[PDB]
Amino acid sequence: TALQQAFDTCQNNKAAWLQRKNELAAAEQEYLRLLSGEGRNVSRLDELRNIIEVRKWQVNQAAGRYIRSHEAVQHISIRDRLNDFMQQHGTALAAALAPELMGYSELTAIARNCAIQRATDALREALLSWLAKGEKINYSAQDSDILTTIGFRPDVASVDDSREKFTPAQNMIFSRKSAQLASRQSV
Amino acid sequence: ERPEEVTEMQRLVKGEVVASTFDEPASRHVQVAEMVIEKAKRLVEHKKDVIILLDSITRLARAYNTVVPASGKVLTGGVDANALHRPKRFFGAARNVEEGGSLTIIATALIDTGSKMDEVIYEEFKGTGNMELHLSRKIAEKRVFPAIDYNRSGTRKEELLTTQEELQKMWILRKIIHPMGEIDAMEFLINKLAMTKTNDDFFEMMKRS
Amino acid sequence: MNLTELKNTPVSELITLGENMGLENLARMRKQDIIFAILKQHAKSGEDIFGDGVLEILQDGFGFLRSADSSYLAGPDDIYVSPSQIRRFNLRTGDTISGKIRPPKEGERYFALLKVNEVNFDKPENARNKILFENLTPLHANSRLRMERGNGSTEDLTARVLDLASPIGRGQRGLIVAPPKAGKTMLLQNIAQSIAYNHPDCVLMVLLIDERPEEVTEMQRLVKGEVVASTFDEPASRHVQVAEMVIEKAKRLVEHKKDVIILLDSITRLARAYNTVVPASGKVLTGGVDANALHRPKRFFGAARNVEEGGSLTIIATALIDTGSKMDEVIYEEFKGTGNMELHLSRKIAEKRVFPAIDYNRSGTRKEELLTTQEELQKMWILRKIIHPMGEIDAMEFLINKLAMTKTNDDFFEMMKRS
Amino acid sequence: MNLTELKNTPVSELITLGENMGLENLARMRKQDIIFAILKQHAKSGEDIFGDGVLEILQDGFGFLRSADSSYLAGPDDIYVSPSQIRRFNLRTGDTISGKIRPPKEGERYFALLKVNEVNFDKPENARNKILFENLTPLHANSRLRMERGNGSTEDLTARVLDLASPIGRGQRGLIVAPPKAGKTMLLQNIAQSIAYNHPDCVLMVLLIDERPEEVTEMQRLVKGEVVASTFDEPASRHVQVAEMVIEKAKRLVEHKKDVIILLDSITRLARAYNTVVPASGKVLTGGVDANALHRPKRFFGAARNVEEGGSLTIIATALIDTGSKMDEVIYEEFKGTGNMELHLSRKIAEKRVFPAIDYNRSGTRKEELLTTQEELQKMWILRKIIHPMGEIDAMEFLINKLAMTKTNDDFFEMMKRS
Ligand SMILES: Nc1ncnc2c1ncn2[C@@H]1O[C@H](COP(=O)(O)OP(=O)(O)OP(=O)(O)O)[C@@H](O)[C@H]1O
Ligand SMILES: Nc1ncnc2c1ncn2[C@@H]1O[C@H](COP(=O)(O)OP(=O)(O)OP(=O)(O)O)[C@@H](O)[C@H]1O
Ligand SMILES: [Mg+2]
Ligand SMILES: [Mg+2]
Repeated sequence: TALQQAFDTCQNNKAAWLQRKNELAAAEQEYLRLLSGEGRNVSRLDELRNIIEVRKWQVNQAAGRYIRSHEAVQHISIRDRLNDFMQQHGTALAAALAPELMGYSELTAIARNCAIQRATDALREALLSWLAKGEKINYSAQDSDILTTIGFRPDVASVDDSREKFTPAQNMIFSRKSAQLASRQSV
Repeated sequence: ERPEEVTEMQRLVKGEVVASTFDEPASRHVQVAEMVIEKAKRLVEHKKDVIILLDSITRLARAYNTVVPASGKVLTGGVDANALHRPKRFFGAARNVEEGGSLTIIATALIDTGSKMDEVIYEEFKGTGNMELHLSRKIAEKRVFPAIDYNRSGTRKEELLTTQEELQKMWILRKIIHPMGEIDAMEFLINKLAMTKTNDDFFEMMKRS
Repeated sequence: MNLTELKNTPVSELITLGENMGLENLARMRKQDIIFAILKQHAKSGEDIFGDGVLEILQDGFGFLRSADSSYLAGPDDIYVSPSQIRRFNLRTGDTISGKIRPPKEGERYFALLKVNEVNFDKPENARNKILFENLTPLHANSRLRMERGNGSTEDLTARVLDLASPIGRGQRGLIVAPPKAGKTMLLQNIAQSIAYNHPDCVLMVLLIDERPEEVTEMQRLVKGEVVASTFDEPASRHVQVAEMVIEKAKRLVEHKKDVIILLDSITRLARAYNTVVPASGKVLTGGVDANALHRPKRFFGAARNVEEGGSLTIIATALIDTGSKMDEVIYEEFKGTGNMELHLSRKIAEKRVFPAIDYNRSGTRKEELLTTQEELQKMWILRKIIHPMGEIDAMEFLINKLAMTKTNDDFFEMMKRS
Repeated sequence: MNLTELKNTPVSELITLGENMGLENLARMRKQDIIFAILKQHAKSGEDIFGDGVLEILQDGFGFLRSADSSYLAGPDDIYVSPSQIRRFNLRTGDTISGKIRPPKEGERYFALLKVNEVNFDKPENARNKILFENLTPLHANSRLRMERGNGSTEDLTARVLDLASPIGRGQRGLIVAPPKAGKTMLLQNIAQSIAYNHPDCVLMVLLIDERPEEVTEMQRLVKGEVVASTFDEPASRHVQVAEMVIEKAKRLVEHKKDVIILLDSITRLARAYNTVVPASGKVLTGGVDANALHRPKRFFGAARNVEEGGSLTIIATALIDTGSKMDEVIYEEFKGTGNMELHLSRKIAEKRVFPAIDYNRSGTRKEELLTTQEELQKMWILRKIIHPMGEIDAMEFLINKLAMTKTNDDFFEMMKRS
């Protein structure tokens, strides 16, 4: 059920990010409407600036969390696809990769890692062969629908917002401001 | 305060202003201060913002010290420990309410007026206020104004109340204004602000320069 | 029925219960007055009522029972305590008393207690046979109180740098030297959060003197442990009262095999308050201070020790410097050799502003070998050698940016020794 | 029933008393209070009770007998001695006395002294014709007081290095120039163990003047000889009176042809206490120190001397330097020329963390020819030649590592001679 947990975690993270983006858009619309109006509303304008900056910080945080969840679910899908494909054809892969790895158990740790690197470059060339001929490929049959739902890469509207970052002091001051603003909305 | 300053008070401000002159004894000052702070508390209890400009802490502390009976314990300058309880309560009544309304107190204080217990009040009132604004005599002597000591003056927890872009603009401003003396910094600031229109414009022409 | 939950809960539901119960006028009076009103209404209606709190003794057995959530403020909500039960139970000041309470009678306007059912979270007869705190032989800080949150939060860097700079142990005397506007308050509140997270078993206490009411309430809301904060509103007499209450309650609690941690800010203001409140003996030192007027702060700070048989009393305090008053750095100088650990927040990094702003080279603690494991000793020793030569500012940036990608202390140590 | 065995025993005795006759309340009150109560209930039966302690006189012969184990608290457990008893028994301040005690009737609270059976561990009237210490002509340090335990302990190499650096004689006055964080406290404990092991005949009397509770309360469980100290909780009057008590006791003991060794840590804080307790004479030097404020510890420090009639009075005291207070250096330069034995502690060695961190080049004993024999003299002389050229750190660590494989100092001498 780990795959389903990753799936619905990504789903709710995406929903939260979309809600944050909608709130930021509404706040920006209100700010521009107030700026267009002749009314001064100096404190109102200042708190609008505060709310839009904290909303865009929250949007950045939500986009980062969604990207992290996307990476996590992709890693889990890759891992268990390798695992079951592996339980199917471990002997088939070992027959090809053998002449460097019969004595893995009796080899010491450093020799183990040396054989690790030899297999790293062996598989480097093995995948380079596919990527040189390069025909079109699709997802695994068992979990094609899920991988299509999450997709090949996250949306650009999340990575572009996640491009900029903040120092930890900025992170916690914005966290305090967000908590205070949420409390004020609650009251 | 003298009556002419009072008259100047009514005919300039828009909201109502309360002023007790020196003609009446200290008891009138005490009663008016207590009832006006009670009125401010009642108004802020109904979710409205009340801002009180106070002039001055020194005179109010004088009145409270000279109105209360002597308790037998006197500090330096003839002040009583329990006499200073009331003005400190008056100053500390300020707070911010999340339920509704707020109470802001902006009070001025007197320093080096030729007395002794005034500096006692100053030193006792240093840590009780979270915002401070200092004035300097040397800058006022050169007749360049306002003579505020920017370096020593400041505030705390200012990053949680306003947008942060002007935070970094004023932070690099504090970088570029800390080393030199307060006076020449003040002339620099006034000559920079004179040719601008708003604070933001001055901000970006500091940023580009 | 317990009035502690009545005082803990906010006033809105208290008012609603006031109208729903049939109280004529509950609009305009104090919180303690409201509590007294509902308690009197319960007494008149005849419902069974219980009581609890912390007990204090006057000069003539005129015992009182206050509450921690009320900051030990005197009022009608306090419980009267006659000398009869004091002498028949051999109880003293600062005993956590809980039991039955009696409504006040004619000529007396304070609630009394009928029969106590527990004292200091223990049976009264079992708690009768206890040894005094001053009769317990102190021992070294054998147990290490690690400050590592462990979650790698955005604020865990302060806890990690505090752990590397100076470990915290049971029954340890602490000095925190720092000029004003150096982030002391958040350092203590982060310490409180780390203590509550890592060690929920230990009783966490915080003490504040003449702090702004907003700071008082943010301290109350942020930390789950109870806090005693006497504001600047009240005179120094209430500061003395609350400080004695806190220290002596901690003494009683550690007498009951419970290790106690208390946070204080600042010791200089407390010393000044004691100097002002006490009458002068005729001899005055520099800065308007007296030895008889200042030995009691020394007794307060020196009460911290580790009990040889069980429990401990650990005090962490902050000192103010460069405040413009001579007595401040005078009492700072007299406190050079009164605590077994010390930590500095040098101001040069404070205007450098890179946080946390602590003087790692100047900060230190004695008796490391008996406090934590050996390999940790060699690792911090290597850190001290690699951090000693260059200045404090660039050392601070070095330390923080090599604490950025590292997750835990072990990660930092392994990345240090692999390069 | 003597009070020393019931004083030195831990709180366990309390509960036994609770079952010897059934005190109605003994669990919760101070050690002085429990001792007074149990002694009173034992005396009310009419049984004879012993008593003993050190006597001091007030400004009106209002004599107090304190106990050395409790570090001379001014509590009601102390024994009253009237001026008539003082004049009849012919005794002075600092006299260790014993005898029958008199339970107090109404109007008085302090216990009296009925009879006497031993004065200064001697027959009472035999001490009447005792020569005054001040009238005894001083002599140099004749006998050698070696610090060699001979067991080859791991920490014994520190004592061996001290012996190679500067030997202490009998009645020898010593200065330790130890800045903070130099390992002076456990160096003092180590030399105390060496004194107690090599020379059990001479009495060991180590005092701490201004010392934090931790290491002073573990002092009792480490050293064999009795320790006297007063923490920082109490004001300077306690420190002054306990220093007077210890100096009078040492003088009285050495007046009876006995060897007394006094270990002081530290002269700096004791001098500061005298400065803060002494009235101002109008002539103050730099750093806030008075001329009489400097003279007052000199009387205590100048008692180190040797007596030809028998016995000796050795004083080994440490001093604090580089503590951040300039008057500490002032008193250092004031006390520099009064000591005939001196050894320094270096900081840079302490950061190098190789120990003992003593400055061999800047340490020595004045006129060591009479104290030591001529051949060991020559060997030490050779050591000074092999050590003087190079620096302190490398030479001292060379001496340490060439002491590693050897067990005793002499074997180390013949191993250098063949090297
Ligand atoms: N780690 C940090 N993260 C964010 N801000 C920090 C940090 N350390 C210090 N600061 C900033 O430094 C200042 C310290 O504020 P704080 O209220 O803690 O000061 P203080 O030294 O306790 O003094 P005072 O009681 O007068 O407020 C604030 O402006 C705060 O934002
Ligand atoms: N011979 C030694 N062997 C091992 N460690 C030593 C030795 N001498 C000093 N040290 C180290 O130096 C530290 C010095 O601590 P200590 O409390 O003894 O110092 P001190 O000179 O008495 O000064 P203060 O207690 O005032 O800081 C010891 O805790 C120990 O880590
Ligand atoms: Mg603060
Ligand atoms: Mg020491």
